[PDB]
Amino acid sequence: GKMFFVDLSRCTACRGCQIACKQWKNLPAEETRNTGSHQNPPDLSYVTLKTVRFTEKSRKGPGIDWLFFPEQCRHCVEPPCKGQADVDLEGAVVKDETTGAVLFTELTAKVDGESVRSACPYDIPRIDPVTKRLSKCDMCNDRVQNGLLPACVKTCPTGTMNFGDEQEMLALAEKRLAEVKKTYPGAVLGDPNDVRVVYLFTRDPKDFYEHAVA
Amino acid sequence: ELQKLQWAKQTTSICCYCAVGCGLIVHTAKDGQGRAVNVEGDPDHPINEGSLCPKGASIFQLGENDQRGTQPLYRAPFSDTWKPVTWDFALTEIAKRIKKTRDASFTEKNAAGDLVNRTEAIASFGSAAMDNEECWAYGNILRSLGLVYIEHQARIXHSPTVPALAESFGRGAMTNHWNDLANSDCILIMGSNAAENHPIAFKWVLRAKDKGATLIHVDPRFTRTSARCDVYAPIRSGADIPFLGGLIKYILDNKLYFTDYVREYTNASLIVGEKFSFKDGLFSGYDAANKKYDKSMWAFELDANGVPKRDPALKHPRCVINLLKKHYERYNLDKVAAITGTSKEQLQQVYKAYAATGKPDKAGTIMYAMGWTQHSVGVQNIRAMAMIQLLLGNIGVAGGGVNALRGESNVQGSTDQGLLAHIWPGYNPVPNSKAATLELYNAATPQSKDPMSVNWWQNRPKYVASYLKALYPDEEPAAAYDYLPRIDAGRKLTDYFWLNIFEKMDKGEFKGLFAWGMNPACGGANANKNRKAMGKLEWLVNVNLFENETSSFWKGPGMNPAEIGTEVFFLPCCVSIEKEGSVANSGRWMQWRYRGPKPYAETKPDGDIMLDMFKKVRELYAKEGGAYPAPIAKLNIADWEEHNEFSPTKVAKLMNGYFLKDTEVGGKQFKKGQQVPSFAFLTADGSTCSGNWLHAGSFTDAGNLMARRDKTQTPEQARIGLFPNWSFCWPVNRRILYNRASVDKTGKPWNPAKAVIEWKDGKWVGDVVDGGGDPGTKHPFIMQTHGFGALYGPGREEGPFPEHYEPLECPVSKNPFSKQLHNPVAKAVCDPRYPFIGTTYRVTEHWQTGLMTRRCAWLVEAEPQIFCEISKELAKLRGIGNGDTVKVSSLRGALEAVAIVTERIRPFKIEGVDVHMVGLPWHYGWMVPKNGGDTANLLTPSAGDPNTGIPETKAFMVDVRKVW
Ligand SMILES: Nc1nc2c(c(=O)[nH]1)N[C@H]1C(S)=C(S)[C@@H](COP(=O)(O)OP(=O)(O)OC[C@H]3O[C@@H](n4cnc5c(=O)[nH]c(N)nc54)[C@H](O)[C@@H]3O)O[C@H]1N2
Ligand SMILES: Nc1nc2c(c(=O)[nH]1)N[C@H]1C(S)=C(S)[C@@H](COP(=O)(O)OP(=O)(O)OC[C@H]3O[C@@H](n4cnc5c(=O)[nH]c(N)nc54)[C@H](O)[C@@H]3O)O[C@H]1N2
Ligand code: SF4
Ligand code: SF4
Ligand code: SF4
Ligand code: SF4
Ligand SMILES: [S]
Ligand SMILES: [W+6]
Repeated sequence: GKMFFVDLSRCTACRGCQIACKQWKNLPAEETRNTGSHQNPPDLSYVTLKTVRFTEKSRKGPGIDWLFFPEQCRHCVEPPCKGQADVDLEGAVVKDETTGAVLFTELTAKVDGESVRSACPYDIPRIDPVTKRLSKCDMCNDRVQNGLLPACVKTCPTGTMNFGDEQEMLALAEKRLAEVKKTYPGAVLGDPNDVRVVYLFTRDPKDFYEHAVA
Repeated sequence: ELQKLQWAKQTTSICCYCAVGCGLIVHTAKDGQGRAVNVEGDPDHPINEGSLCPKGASIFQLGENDQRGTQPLYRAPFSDTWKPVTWDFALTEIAKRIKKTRDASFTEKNAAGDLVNRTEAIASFGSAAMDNEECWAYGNILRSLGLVYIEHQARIXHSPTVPALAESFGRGAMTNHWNDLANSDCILIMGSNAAENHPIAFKWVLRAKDKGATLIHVDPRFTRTSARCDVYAPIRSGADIPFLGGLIKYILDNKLYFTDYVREYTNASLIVGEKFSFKDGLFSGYDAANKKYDKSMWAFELDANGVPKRDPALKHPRCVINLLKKHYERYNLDKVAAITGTSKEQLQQVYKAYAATGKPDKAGTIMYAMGWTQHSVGVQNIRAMAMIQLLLGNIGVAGGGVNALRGESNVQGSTDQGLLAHIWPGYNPVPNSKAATLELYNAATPQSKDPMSVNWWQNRPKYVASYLKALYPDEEPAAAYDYLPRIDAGRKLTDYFWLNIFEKMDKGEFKGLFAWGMNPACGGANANKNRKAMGKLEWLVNVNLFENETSSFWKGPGMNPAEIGTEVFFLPCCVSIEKEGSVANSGRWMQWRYRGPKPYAETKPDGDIMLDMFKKVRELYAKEGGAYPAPIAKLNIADWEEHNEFSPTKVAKLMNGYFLKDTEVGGKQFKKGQQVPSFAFLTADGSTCSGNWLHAGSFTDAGNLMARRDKTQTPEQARIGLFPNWSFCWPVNRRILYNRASVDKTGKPWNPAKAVIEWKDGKWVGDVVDGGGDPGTKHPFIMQTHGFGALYGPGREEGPFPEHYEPLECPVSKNPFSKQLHNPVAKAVCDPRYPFIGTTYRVTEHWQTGLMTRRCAWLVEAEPQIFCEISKELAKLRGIGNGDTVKVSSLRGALEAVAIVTERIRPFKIEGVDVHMVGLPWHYGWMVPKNGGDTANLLTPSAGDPNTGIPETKAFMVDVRKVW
């Protein structure tokens, strides 16, 4: 199986990943407006599989702690979205044996979309108001099967985004956590045993986003 | 197989946005015979390794964009609509407007009776966005037509760097390169927001941190850069020289300078003449009438042979080093902390971290861009950085340098090709009216009598002659010299620059303007004035990707098309990935890129547009005659084309240069037609041509070195990441400039673990040595007259040492360092109705005026509207909530924006009073998108200064009010 390691201690919020995801799949842009934040789109949607969340936290001295969170499906080892949906119809949500990708299919139009979102501990699935299909991050599974990095990983300039075989990436996450703690002592890995997208947070994960961790 | 990329042809390209120079891979349908289907990063490129920021990553949406121009448009006087027209009509009628204006305006001799052979009724803006071969051909077209008002982007962001660093080191360029940042032990980012504005640079900055480096950001605002640095130090607007002067004092007081480096490789030991002095904020030789210095008062004491005297013991009181100590003793931590608003504790931390790189085996680098230098002392800011780097021995070494970050993908190149009013290609000055002959021109170059001083600029006659042979190969250089226009020696140089072109335009003194690859209706300070001023043109040519606020100024806000008589031609050019050519990145890497998809609809490359346009002028002159036809008719354009179109390859070969006959040079035989292998083999006797001497070496008989994609490195090359077989950098593939300073006088590196060059058994190993010669036999700064890195720099208008002169006018009345408040060699109103300091800056997702990126849905998606960033303090004072609509106003204009209330902005304490800063992006404009907002340059002033000619876009007075 494959895995992402996302070292949020290196993120510049360039939003290369957000754009590259849409370029590869030729996704449409949403209608957005500025409501007092650089964050946009404000949320994941049927047409937005990844958005970078921005959070400002006061600190003592000059400046802030500026927290950035490029959100995506965690590609859970034991996916609750699939456990749901398999109630209505098997084949709506499948798991790739080789990569470990969790994949939504066209049959998601036939299941209870709203229910499948609720089952997700990370609040990831989004519904098309018209066709009722569910969408989310698909791990760029076709790229991965063809020996390419996922679009968001390849584009990333800082080394925030990492991808590879699960043992290499777990070994990398443990090694990096130790190094990162020398600068950020309260650094933690997010649900490292449950998921295939392992975020390193510089502090309390919920500071980055309320569903940062399960 | 991936279906999306199956059946598509794969070509390489280079990003069309910033000067990092990231590599792309382009997939084009029908095995190259259709449209682009995908654009992403080139995994093999050594700078980005496949990475792209959102601008680069969205180039597919830029190129395959249905809002792009499809064909020429024409707008008749007083009309209120565009009329589509053929290329034939457009280029024909433009050639006639050029000829009609030239014939009526041309002046062979000025009033004083000197030959000038020019027209002053036409001006040109642009552009750093064109390929290097296009920039070169464009400048030579404009000058063959007799123009002198030739400017582009470089005036604003590049032009301060060139004399600051030239004075200091002998060249104006960024000293190191992007990959080299990874070798630094301490990175000081000051006057730069590199994480947002040069994003792939942070790949290498963070790798420096991984190996133990300290990252420091010094900025008035907390940015996405600041978020990833070890130390964020706030600084008050315009307080940079106090900051840097305190660091110089700290270095001297604590003896953290690199003693051997300073003694041997800087001008520390040189004896300054007794006529030098400084008192109460004024140097000696001040003329209070003319607001100017007599700089001969700053001259060195010369020995019997005309060489500046030296005390290697550094004990003589008039040694540069002793005068330096004296000058900066006023910059104590207490005074500096008060004015900068940086706490003493943080100053000490920053000074300690950075001055530690004064160790021989530690390296510190400074990264700056345009942010901090938009005023009259910007040159002296950069001088201070250079001086610090020289004291610490950081110039010439891996992980060191002054990394003056270039803005646009080819601003280095566009400047290199002389698209500013004062320079020809290769930084040969444009002659003034008193340089009556070529011999007089060549007479101005200073000579050295020091045998250890290479003084390379003595070769200038070879370069000027070779240039003239490139344009006019059937003429003797001395004769060809008379074809090209000359500026008036009487006038101040700034009369020919950006800001004054707008001033003259407003007085109705221009007939025609080229707006070639620029959007001045948004990019020029004081937009309301410029928009009105453009209505006093007779014709306007806009060459551009899309319709924009410049092309269509005549139907802009408040404008009545029926009252505006300007005739406008819009010519749609093609995007970067639809053409072949080179771009020179910030580190001087000259990188070749290839055509992927064919031009969209009936768009053309700039090379074809300009060449076709010139040919029509050439035809008109051949059949009608007219004003002094010779410069046009004799210009060598046959070297510029192949198979009936502009040829990037052939122009590049001409720019490199070739022998016009069998020639012996430097004890080598050369046959006629051979490519010149380096600028060392150029001649002044007509044997050689070369369009740009800097390019000599880039395209030899061995082929196009700019197109090399070879990652082969020796161990010592790979350790610091020189990549010498990847593309080509001027000069002659020297990746790190001044590298002779990186070794002792036996040729042993100061830091063996990060060697740049090394003397290994008879030769230099590593980088290409910057100046030939055995160890210990040459001074290391070969482009300097005297050979030394200049701590003391007496060629600068403001004085030989940087000194704090307040660039903020309105909130300040006293200078704590002297009795001289403002720059004494340089009319702000300060109307009390505008109490806040407005500033403009960039975000990661948009480009320049936003002309390009406001057309890309994914970038608008992330940043859809103009905003105004303010502190919680100012929000409370004005009763503004996060996300409210606010009105920002000044003496010059007004606009609306969305408020962003953030702790990332804080008040400044200036002379006991809280002063609030107000931040705007300058990426917006009325044409597109819906509800985006208009340019922040509605608010900015256009009163520059007679030295720089730069408007103040970083500190200008505004008010902010809530709207409902
Ligand atoms: N995303 C993006 N990148 C770009 C561009 C773009 O439009 N968008 N444009 C490119 C071009 S053409 C250029 S010239 C470069 C310019 O690149 P930068 O110079 O980095 O650009 P800015 O954001 O205008 O200014 C940089 C910083 O200077 C700070 N600053 C303002 N006043 C002062 C001062 O008095 N002192 C100090 N120390 N800092 C101060 C601002 O707060 C800001 O954070 O960027 C290039 N790269
Ligand atoms: N208030 C304020 N004003 C500023 C600045 C600031 O910081 N604040 N920054 C200043 C600086 S440093 C700069 S660089 C200027 C920039 O000002 P401009 O250069 O006028 O800005 P844009 O036109 O947005 O720059 C991109 C242009 O490149 C064109 N282009 C792209 N590719 C090609 C091509 O192949 N051929 C041709 N012919 N055109 C092409 C696009 O059509 C577009 O017009 O703005 C300056 N003005
Ligand atoms: S591309 Fe990398 S650095 Fe940029 S926002 Fe995404 S994860 Fe962060
Ligand atoms: S994060 Fe949610 S949508 Fe993604 S696999 Fe897990 S349960 Fe399913
Ligand atoms: S892995 Fe692919 S689908 Fe998932 S966020 Fe990244 S680019 Fe988008
Ligand atoms: S804009 Fe600059 S950093 Fe971003 S992809 Fe292009 S060259 Fe690289
Ligand atoms: S630029
Ligand atoms: W610029």
